[PDB]
Amino acid sequence: RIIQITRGDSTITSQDVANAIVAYGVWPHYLSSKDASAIDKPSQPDTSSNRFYTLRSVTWSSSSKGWWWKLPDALKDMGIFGENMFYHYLGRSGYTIHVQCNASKFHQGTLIVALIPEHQIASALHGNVNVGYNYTHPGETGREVKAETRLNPDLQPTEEYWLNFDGTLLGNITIFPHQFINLRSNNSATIIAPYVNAVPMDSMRSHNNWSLVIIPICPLETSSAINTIPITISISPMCAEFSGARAKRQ
Amino acid sequence: GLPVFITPGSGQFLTTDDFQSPCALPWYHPTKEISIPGEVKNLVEICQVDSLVPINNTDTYINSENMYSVVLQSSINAPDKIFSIRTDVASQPLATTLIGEISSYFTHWTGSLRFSFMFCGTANTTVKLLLAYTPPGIAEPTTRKDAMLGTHVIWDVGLQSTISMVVPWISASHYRNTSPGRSTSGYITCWYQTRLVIPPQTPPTARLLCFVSGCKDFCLRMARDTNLHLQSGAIAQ
Amino acid sequence: GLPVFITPGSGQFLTTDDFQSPCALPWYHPTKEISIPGEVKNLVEICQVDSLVPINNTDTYINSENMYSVVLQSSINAPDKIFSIRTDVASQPLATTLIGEISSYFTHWTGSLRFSFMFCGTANTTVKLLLAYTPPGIAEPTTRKDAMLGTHVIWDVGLQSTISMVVPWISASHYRNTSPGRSTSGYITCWYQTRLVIPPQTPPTARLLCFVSGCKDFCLRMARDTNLHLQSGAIAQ
Amino acid sequence: GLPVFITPGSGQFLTTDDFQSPCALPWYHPTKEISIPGEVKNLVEICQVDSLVPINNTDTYINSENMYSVVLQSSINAPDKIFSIRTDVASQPLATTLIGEISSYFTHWTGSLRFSFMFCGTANTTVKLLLAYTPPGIAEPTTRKDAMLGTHVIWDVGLQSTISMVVPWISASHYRNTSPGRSTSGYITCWYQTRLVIPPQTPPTARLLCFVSGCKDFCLRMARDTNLHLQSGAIAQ
Amino acid sequence: ALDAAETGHTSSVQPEDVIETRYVQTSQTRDEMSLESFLGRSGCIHESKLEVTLANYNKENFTVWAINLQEMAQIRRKFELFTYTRFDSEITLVPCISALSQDIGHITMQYMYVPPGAPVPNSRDDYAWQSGTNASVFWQHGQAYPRFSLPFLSVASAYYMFYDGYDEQDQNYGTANTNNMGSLCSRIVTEKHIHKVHIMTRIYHKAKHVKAWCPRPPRALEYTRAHRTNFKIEDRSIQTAIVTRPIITTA
Repeated sequence: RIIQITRGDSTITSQDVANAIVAYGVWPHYLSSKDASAIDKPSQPDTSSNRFYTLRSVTWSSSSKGWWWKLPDALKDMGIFGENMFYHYLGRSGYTIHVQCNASKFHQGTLIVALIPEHQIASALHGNVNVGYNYTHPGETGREVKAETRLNPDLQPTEEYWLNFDGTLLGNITIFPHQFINLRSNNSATIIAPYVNAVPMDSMRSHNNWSLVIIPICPLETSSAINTIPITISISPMCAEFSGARAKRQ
Repeated sequence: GLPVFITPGSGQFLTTDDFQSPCALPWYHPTKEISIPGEVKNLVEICQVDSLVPINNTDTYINSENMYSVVLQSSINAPDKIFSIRTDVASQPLATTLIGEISSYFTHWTGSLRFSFMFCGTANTTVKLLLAYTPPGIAEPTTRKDAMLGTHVIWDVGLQSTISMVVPWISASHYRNTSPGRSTSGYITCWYQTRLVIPPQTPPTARLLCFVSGCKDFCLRMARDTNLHLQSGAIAQ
Repeated sequence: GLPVFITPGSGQFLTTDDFQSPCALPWYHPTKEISIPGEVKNLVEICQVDSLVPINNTDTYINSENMYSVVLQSSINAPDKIFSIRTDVASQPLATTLIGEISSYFTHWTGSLRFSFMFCGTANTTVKLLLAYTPPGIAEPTTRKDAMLGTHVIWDVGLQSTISMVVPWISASHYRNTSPGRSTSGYITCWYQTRLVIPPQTPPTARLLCFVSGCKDFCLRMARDTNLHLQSGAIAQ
Repeated sequence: GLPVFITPGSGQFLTTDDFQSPCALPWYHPTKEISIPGEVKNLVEICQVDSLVPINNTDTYINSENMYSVVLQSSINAPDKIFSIRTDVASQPLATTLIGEISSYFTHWTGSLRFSFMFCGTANTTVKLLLAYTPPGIAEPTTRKDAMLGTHVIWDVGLQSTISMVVPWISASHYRNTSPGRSTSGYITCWYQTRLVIPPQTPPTARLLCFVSGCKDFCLRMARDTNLHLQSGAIAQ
Repeated sequence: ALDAAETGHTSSVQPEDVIETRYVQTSQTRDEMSLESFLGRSGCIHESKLEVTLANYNKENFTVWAINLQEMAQIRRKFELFTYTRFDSEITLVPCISALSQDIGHITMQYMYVPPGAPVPNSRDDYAWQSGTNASVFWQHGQAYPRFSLPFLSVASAYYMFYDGYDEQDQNYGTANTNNMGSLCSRIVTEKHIHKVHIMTRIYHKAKHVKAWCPRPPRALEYTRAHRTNFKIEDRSIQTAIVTRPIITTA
């Protein structure tokens, strides 16, 4: 159960992992002349951006409740990817994602990781409300789930993780392409996806065409004084493309 | 005009009819189907997906992940029962699984079900466990040996993560009704085949997660507007 | 007669239906089609016609030719903005162009637009000018260099009269809605790439006229009774 | 649409109609026909079954088996009548036979009837008996010799259990009406051809049971909702 | 029989592995389970209730409804099962007249599909009832149920069942961005008359020639807010379809 990974300039491994299911079996690819909408020959940064980038350390505990991100927004700051995104009205990209989560032989607990589509998050508050841009687009900073006092609550998404933050049951979440970090089974987990939309390419900053969720399905523990472990995620964009070049987006 | 004469069943609308109809919007043309990933043709591919049972459906766990999970006690020298469930696809809790909901959208079901189980405890830890099924017409078992007379599997918790096993289709009729009223399909039942053994100063605890899906054998009939969900009043906007 | 039975959608009139119908006037015969010039098959040939924008849509020009025209100031050493417009086909003023009206008669549009520009000033006079387009999601530019980052053309005002150029189709969706509500397609924007230079004692002034048409790329869907025009009450006779 | 025009007999429902009709439940599929034993295609196979007449339809026997049976008196030196019946298929008691009921569900009948008779008395006992039929237009016979002028059989009560014989079809018309009002089909009549002889100290008694069925000749027309049975009020549940 | 569910792949697939089976002609068709079945049964969509106002008959007696599949739960849950779906639509109208008066007389009723940027009728006498190209259709007392086939509409390949962002200046998060189909409309066509009446149209649709895109988990709880996935209702709690039991060792 060993893998190595190589994209654009950068490489990844686990020597205790079971291979990704490729999302729907479709290995990532560029747009087709048969399906395209945009007229130009689009921007292929290739190796300089279909390469890995990784998020700030989250860390977790038995008390922890969940984390997620929305893409491409979660990668808006990833140099070439980030600006090439911000300077175009449109683009498209798939992703290779690996989540890094080693423990000792002496830990238990499990996370589910789900790649998830439009994942249209429900409000925290009841009634005539909807989610505000700052929170739907948390950037690489992401959304960890917490017990208390998130301001502007009327525009906040719900914290209700076991309702998938949208009023659907968890545990059926395995309907999406998914994996488990299980500390016995593996030390890491991986998933890869092509581009997807109802449209052949999309307004990157305006719509998170993919999203990624990680949930503490089983509580972290060990008897060791190292009561907590970080998690980090690395992503490479795939076949990344951009079209309608103009100024940098604000 | 041609001499014609009109049969009953004319002039009704049936929400489940089948016919040609004239266009509201002639000369229009739809957008092309780009090759979006995630094709689908039937509900059975959804049935093939393993989904978690909220096995542990009680107050102390319901509003949380923990109703998908059970906790095991390495402290116990006993053969005894860990848990049990029905097997009727639209019974609680199974109905809440996606196969459950799809079955709840239906009136008839057939074919054997896949069940799967991960030893979510500490990697250093060992056990072997009994997962068993009860052919009905009989009470849910009260000794491990009772379940050993049923069809069952003993889990060699090797390096590999998961045991997976099947309730065989043993309905008298080729189908069964998806929801029982005053009726039964049989039981899942779970037991300590050995005691669970952690090595010293490991957490005095373990977790188990449980999965189900339709086997290649599985099928449904009589699609019906599902039991599982209710609308009260108007849906606001 | 043949046993027949009647589907819903019978007995209505739909103003957009499609069918055969019986004749009011059987045995009649129409006049022959003489070869009148000025054939037509589709609206797109009208789209291909360059028509003037009433670019200069203000009080001081509206009731006159002058809203089709802009005035340039050879006195100014500056890089700065001469004018700007939206690009959404049924936005003001563009809607008032014949492509505008045809788009206003429609709900969906696609494909790139042709734009054209004549240096209407004194033949002895020279300049080069920046015509530029802004891909949206962003404010309309406020420096010439901003527009230089957009897709643009610099006009060599040679002997030839006109510069002509295209807003590329850069809609996310293959179509866009013809009229935006709370939505945008991007901007046209125009700037002094050089200063305008007349030779001495020429009029201290110049004129520019601006044209648009559908490119070979252009198309529409969802013909709808146009925004552009209103009837109040009865049309008298 | 095609010019069509509508004949009378349109827009009715006839409980005995014949047509195609649209599906309430499209895309459904029925369960397969397993090879269940006891196939059937027509009512005539039921007609071919011998069923007992409740021959002995009186108060003293009706609420019992005994109305299917007659008792014979070995004490009597006489030629005389043992019993007689009509032959009209829906007359009492014959109507109560299953061929009777099937005929009672019908208005026309044709073809000859099979009749059969077992000497149910003590195995040691002997007799020969006259079973006879009366072609109608005439009274039911009052001497044995009268019946001997009718078509008849004399029963050699050999080792074999049963005599079986036929009322020939002698209707003027190819059919007859299934129930007579003021009408007749003829009589069955039965007589001591010899005296019955038991050997000494045998029971001073014997029994006879009587059967009927449709011959290969038999058929019916004008299926009608049967005379034989009544519903009063609502059928409770 | 052993696997790693953590792979994401479905578990040890085969039933013959752990039962010493007899051969059986397992021969039950999945065709009712097809999408052209499950989506392809009609259901109600919306409720066009109106009162015939007298005092300005000419003004008030029309309605308009924003087209969505998001406010009748059963149909909603068919489509709230995917990222995207595409279909042609049987549309069926069940017009009903309810009398507040001793009779109804003859009555005739208009409907119009109002695609966005058609001029919306403001009045039961609005020139917008003229419809040179808008799909407008008529019903009257004693007429059979109207129906039409509406082809797949979207500017995109498929309808968004969900969306993860905004119209470009950042409000209306989700389907309220993407799903601008415009509106259906209805209006009494008979002129002013003495009968106080309510007209109610139940409107139905079946998706056929269907296609669907990446399944997603079913709705667990009551709906709330059409376009929005909101579910935490006011002065209420999250009583899902899951039901509790006293102990997990008791079935």
